[PDB]
Amino acid sequence: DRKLADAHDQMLELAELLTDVLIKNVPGLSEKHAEDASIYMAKNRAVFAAAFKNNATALSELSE
Amino acid sequence: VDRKLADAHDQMLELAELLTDVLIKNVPGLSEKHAEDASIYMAKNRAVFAAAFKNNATALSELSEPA
Repeated sequence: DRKLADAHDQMLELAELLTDVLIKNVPGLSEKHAEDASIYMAKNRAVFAAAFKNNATALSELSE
Repeated sequence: VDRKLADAHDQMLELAELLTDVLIKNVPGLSEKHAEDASIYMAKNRAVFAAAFKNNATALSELSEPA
């Protein structure tokens, strides 16, 4: 419920900071694409966290 | 000492490469060049991104302004 709504708040907040750093640092990248990419990663944060921390092959766990 | 900096830079690349691949497969309309660029950037700041994703989004504040 409310407990689940703040789940998303977390995810959304990260996505938003992310969209910024990317806009700032990838020349030519549109805002929309930056948003889409950030939401995708933020939505998948624990897998990315594990990838960034120790090893890339934790990206395996991404489902598609 | 420097072999470790060699191993780390390699791991940077291997990460940037897998990131590029997951991004072009998952963000429709994202170009290869842009996925590449953003992947290298994150990979070069992997410790700040790991902290961002692990808990506080706010650690991305520690990324300096673009050169």
